[PDB]
Amino acid sequence: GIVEQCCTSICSLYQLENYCN
Amino acid sequence: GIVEQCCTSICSLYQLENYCN
Amino acid sequence: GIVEQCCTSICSLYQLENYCN
Amino acid sequence: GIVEQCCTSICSLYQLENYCN
Amino acid sequence: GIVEQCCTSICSLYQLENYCN
Amino acid sequence: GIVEQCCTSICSLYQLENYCN
Amino acid sequence: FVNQHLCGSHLVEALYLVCGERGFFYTDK
Amino acid sequence: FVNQHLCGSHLVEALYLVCGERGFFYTDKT
Amino acid sequence: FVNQHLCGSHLVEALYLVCGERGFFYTDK
Amino acid sequence: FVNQHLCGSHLVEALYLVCGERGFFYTDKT
Amino acid sequence: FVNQHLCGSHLVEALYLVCGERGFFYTDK
Amino acid sequence: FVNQHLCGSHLVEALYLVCGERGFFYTDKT
Ligand SMILES: Cc1cccc(O)c1
Ligand SMILES: Cc1cccc(O)c1
Ligand SMILES: Cc1cccc(O)c1
Ligand SMILES: Cc1cccc(O)c1
Ligand SMILES: Cc1cccc(O)c1
Ligand SMILES: Cc1cccc(O)c1
Ligand SMILES: [Cl-]
Ligand SMILES: [Zn+2]
Ligand SMILES: [Zn+2]
Repeated sequence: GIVEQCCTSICSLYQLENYCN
Repeated sequence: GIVEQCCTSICSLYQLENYCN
Repeated sequence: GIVEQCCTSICSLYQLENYCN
Repeated sequence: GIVEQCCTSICSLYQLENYCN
Repeated sequence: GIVEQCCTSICSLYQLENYCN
Repeated sequence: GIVEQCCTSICSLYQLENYCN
Repeated sequence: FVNQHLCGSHLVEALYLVCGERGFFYTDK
Repeated sequence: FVNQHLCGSHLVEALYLVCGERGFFYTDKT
Repeated sequence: FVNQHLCGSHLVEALYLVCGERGFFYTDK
Repeated sequence: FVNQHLCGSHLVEALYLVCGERGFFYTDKT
Repeated sequence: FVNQHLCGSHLVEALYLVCGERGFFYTDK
Repeated sequence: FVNQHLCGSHLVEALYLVCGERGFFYTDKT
């Protein structure tokens, strides 16, 4: 999930847009 | 939506919790 | 105090309103 | 109060430190 | 500058990355 | 640098203005 | 279009506190 | 409402929101 | 009533930095 | 774009900015 | 002079995410 | 003024406030 990927690890911009609509 | 209802006038936490989940 | 209760521990909403006026 | 004085025009940190304590 | 261009109308991340470095 | 001085250590107001223009 | 974008930054941020885990959706139109 | 440590500024703004028109009072560390 | 509420979020937040421990009071009226 | 842990509110606002008009969906912990 | 100061708080904050390490400059005039 | 670690965004906004009209310059990590 967003959080497990980008908080307890670091996230690219790209990896972050997966969570857009 | 929320923008029309919370940006014009203030919402309280209670109202904002209508846009949850 | 607020901080010792809700930063170095977690705080309910209820526990947080104690600190309202 | 602060809202009238800091929201209309900007306060600096120095002015804001008048509403401390 | 940025204020004139991003405060009047929204900038996207892409536009904001013009004011980098 | 700003960050090494005021994040991985604590910074005075004074120590922070060094980083103004 | 700023004062509804700058405003949504304050809204999104407040939804986060109020819903916490439940989560939310932020879109319209 | 979240089950989180709230610290520093994140505490103040949250109280800001939790109290609304009543307002509030932050002492920082007691 | 937004632009004085959204504004107070920026104020409360700035008082926190400037007073730190001393603390503050945020109410009126 | 930053190489940082993004957590909590800092995550939401960042998505806020990353998605723009598309919008988004936060589930918190999954 | 608020709505361009309150606005710059949202801008400065967004530059931080978008540039990260590269860094930035925030001044004018 | 606070005696705190200031990090990340919390650093930028604080400088934002500390410099005012002078403005500023953030390099992130040096
Ligand atoms: C807390 C909050 C932020 C922005 C708009 C609102 O109506 C309420
Ligand atoms: C820093 C700050 C925020 C909001 C209003 C002000 O006058 C100053
Ligand atoms: C993200 C952001 C904040 C403030 C103004 C803008 O144009 C964009
Ligand atoms: C109200 C609105 C319009 C467009 C995008 C959004 O995320 C929200
Ligand atoms: C100025 C004002 C009015 C009402 C509540 C507050 O916290 C502050
Ligand atoms: C646009 C502008 C004017 C003055 C100071 C600043 O940091 C930015
Ligand atoms: Cl943090
Ligand atoms: Zn704002
Ligand atoms: Zn933070």
